Amino acid sequence: GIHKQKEKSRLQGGVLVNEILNHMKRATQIPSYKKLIMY
Repeated sequence: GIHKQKEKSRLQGGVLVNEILNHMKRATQIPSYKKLIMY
C-alpha cells in the first residue's frame, strides 16, 4: 500500500502526492544519514 484514505479525495488528493515527492527527493540530496545507519 501507498495511501491511507486518499480514496476519499477525488482530484485534490493529487496535489498531496506531488508535495510528497519534494520531501523524498530532498532525502536523496542529503545521503549523509547513510553514515548514521552505517558503521
